[PDB]
Amino acid sequence: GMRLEKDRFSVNLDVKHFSPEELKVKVLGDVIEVHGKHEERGFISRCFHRKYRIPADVDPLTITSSLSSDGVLTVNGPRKQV
Amino acid sequence: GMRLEKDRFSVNLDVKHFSPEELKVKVLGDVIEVHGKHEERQEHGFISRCFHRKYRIPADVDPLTITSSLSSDGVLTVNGPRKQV
Amino acid sequence: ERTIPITRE
Amino acid sequence: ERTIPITRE
Repeated sequence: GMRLEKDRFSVNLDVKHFSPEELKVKVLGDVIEVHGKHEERGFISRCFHRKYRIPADVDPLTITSSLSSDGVLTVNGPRKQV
Repeated sequence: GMRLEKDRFSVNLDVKHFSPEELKVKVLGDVIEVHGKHEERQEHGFISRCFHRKYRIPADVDPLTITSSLSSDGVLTVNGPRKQV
Repeated sequence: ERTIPITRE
Repeated sequence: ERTIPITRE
């Protein structure tokens, strides 16, 4: 889920049923969105959508995301410091 | 998934992330659809997740005889007999 | 096992 | 609306 810390935030999500091209992470103002969609056609569809609010002292430009080989997606960013 | 057998068909799906109330099995003519939807508004949190599966039913199954059950380990079964001799 | 009702509409 | 690149980890 979402973890706020003193100098950063981080979101960690299990996405093991999705390949990278089926995943999208977006920042809109102080909202982070994560979407996953997998379809194939004898028809299978699965999707998810998560939204979290982030504190206003996070610069959206410094927000990054990575996907571990075990299917854990991380989204994180520093908060303004010093 | 879907298994056609000699005297029946059987669909078995893992739905362990869904409560029974969040599952829907629709049988309309020769099509079976299974849907699950879980939504919750957690302070910031919004979470949604859904799945949809559709399978075609063999012509010798009376769709009205199709039934469904959910095992405590979260396996959903949908099955129906084929017309027998 | 719990019975799951079938939607037919 | 920043789409954020999901990188390998």
